[PDB]
Amino acid sequence: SGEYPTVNEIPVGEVRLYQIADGVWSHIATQSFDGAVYPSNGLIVRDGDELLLIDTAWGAKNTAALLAEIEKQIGLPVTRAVSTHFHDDRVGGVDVLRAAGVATYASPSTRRLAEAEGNEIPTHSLEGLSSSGDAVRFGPVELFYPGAAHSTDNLVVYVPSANVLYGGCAVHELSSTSAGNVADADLAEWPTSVERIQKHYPEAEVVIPGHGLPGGLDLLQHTANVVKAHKN
Ligand SMILES: C[C@@H](OCc1ccc(CN)cc1)c1cccc2c(-c3ccc(CS(C)(=O)=O)c(Cl)c3)c(C(=O)O)[nH]c12
Ligand SMILES: [Zn+2]
Ligand SMILES: [Zn+2]
Repeated sequence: SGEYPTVNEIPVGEVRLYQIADGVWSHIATQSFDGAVYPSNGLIVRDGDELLLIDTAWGAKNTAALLAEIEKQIGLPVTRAVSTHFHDDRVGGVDVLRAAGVATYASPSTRRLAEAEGNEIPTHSLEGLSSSGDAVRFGPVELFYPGAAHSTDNLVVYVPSANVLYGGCAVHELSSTSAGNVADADLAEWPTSVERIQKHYPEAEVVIPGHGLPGGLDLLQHTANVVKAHKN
């Protein structure tokens, strides 16, 4: 009823949308992994009379439910999707998207990692993102590679029309007490990658983490703090 949704509002298999700004929504879904339930976020950005999707809803059935929720709430076709790293909360559901007419994209690094790990593989490679600090335009967003953080391939997304920074899993919510699932992370480089984000997007008004509640720019410093303390 208006607050940002959590798993207590989200049974696994259902998807909620949250209006972030004009033409910008997040999507929220829940999934089970290793016997615990987690929320995760993605982004939807209006692209004229089409929509750009950032990240799947963490699984095939969740992603089908996402498409249905978008049709119900927005009613514009999703034509393209970008996955911001290779984990299942970002690419699980790419096969559903591809069978629903959505062109799927990721960096070559993400595509290689997804293939090697047995995850679903976006169709199209996003060049121009292989060096930290690189940025490219993709419809109504800018894609930015900050360096290794949560994963070596993690991308962040900026919506310039709304000053919305979608950090993905390189950015944690303010309530977080540890750095999440760090299996594929680089804890030593992560603060430097966050500093790159802070320098590149000083005018961000909303910052959206890969999991949990949006806030402001403080999410970036908080992330650096929790990662430095985790490394210790
Ligand atoms: C999809 C998968 O990604 C990793 C993965 C690890 C190993 C393997 C098998 N090699 C596959 C995938 C995944 C699976 C399960 C959980 C996560 C989390 C996660 C996010 C937040 C918190 C709360 S907090 C900041 O700690 O307060 C916690 Cl506990 C965990 C994150 C995240 O941090 O982005 N990702 C998760
Ligand atoms: Zn991840
Ligand atoms: Zn994640």
